[PDB]
Amino acid sequence: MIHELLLALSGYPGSIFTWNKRSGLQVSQDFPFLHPSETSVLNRLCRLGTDYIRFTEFIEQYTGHVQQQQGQGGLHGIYLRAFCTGLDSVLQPYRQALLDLEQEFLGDPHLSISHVNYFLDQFQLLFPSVMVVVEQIKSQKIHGCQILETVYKHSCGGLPPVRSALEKILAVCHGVMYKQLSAWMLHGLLLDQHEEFFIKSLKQFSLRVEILPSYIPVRVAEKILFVGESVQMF
Amino acid sequence: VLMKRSITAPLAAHISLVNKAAVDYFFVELHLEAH
Amino acid sequence: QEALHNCSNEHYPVLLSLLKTSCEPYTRFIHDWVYSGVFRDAYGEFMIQVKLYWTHGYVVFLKHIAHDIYVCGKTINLLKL
Repeated sequence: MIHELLLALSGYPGSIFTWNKRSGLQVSQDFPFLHPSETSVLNRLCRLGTDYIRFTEFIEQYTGHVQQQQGQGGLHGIYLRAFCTGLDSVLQPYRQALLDLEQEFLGDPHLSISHVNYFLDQFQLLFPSVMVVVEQIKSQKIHGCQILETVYKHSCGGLPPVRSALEKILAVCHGVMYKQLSAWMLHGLLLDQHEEFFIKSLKQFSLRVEILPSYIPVRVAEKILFVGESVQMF
Repeated sequence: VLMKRSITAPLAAHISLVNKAAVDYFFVELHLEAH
Repeated sequence: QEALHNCSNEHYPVLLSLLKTSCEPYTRFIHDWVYSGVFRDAYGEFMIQVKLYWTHGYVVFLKHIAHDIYVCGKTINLLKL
């Protein structure tokens, strides 16, 4: 029951915590050798594993599923892959924690489930918090640059771990924009087609307030457009 | 990404030399201007 | 074409290491007809293949350099005849 929870929690659901997809993990039920006092702690810990299995499934699903061939930035698109890239390396301390738990259980096998619970409760708040960002991106069909503002509005809050955790992901998805801008400004070459890096001679080149980040004002964007067109012409 | 700035330069430096020397081979030797 | 399409992914170095040696014999074939005047075709897989002298065929690498090589070899090959 002890080791089984760790295996379920890493993403290998057992014959005790039976994974469905419409309900996540579920215990096998009341038996006369168990009663609710341990059961509730186990369920509360099982929440985080439900979320974790969903996360790994999504990251796997959108990174490494094509040799890259439309207008799609949400079933495809470089920004979605960049988010999926950021999310797993932010998820690295969870794996490190589970790894720690196995070692402690090896040292003394009589350690409680509450012993697990208090160590993992630094994650108990942060794991619901990051979920609404990915849920927003999936539900509202948020693509292109719009993913940045979706993360950025919740990276101006008042909880330090949520802020740092979201900050690393925003660095990655900034990185794809920076990689396109680093060539287009000095040469004019773009690597993206049917996606925007918020700028789409003197025609076929369009600038829009809608695609541009809200937290980056219009004035710098107009200068960027001016630089790219100027170098492109001569 | 791929780029040609260390590939095409030591190639085009010989392409242009060959083409110009062919024009010169016409004129200072075979005298097309005389014809 | 996968290289200029994407380079912001973890599978960039593997595909780069594949292409870096898969482009190696083609570079040699381009490096032949221009520097030594020897036309060297492989299997039809090399892009250029073979009185008035119009007896060489011509039927993604950049086409902006293709015709320049195509004329840079044939003058020396005419001097061979």
